[PDB]
Amino acid sequence: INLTLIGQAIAFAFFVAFCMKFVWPPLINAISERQRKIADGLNAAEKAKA
Amino acid sequence: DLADAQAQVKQELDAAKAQAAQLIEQANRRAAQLIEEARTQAAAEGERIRQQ
Repeated sequence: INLTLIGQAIAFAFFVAFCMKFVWPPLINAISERQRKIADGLNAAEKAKA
Repeated sequence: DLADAQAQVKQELDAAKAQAAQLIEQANRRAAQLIEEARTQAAAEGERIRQQ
C-alpha cells in the first residue's frame, strides 16, 4: 500500500513501550508454578521422613 | 503425617525406657532372692554336718 511512515513509527514506539513497560508483571508470574512444584516435592519428602 | 511421626517416635522411645527400668529392676531383685535362698541352704547344711 502506501508507506505512511507514521504508522510504522507509532508501531515500533508503542511496541517497545507495551513490551518493556510490561515485561515485569510477567516476570512476577514465573515464580508461582515453580514454588508450587516446591510444595509438591516437599510433600513427597515427608513420607520418607515417616 | 510428618507431624504425627515425631510424636510416635517419642511414644516409642519412652516405652522402651520404661521396659528398661522394669526388667533391669526385676533382674537384680531375683538375684538377691537367689543369694538369700542359697544362704538358707548353707545354713541348713552346716548344722546337719555338726549334728552328724
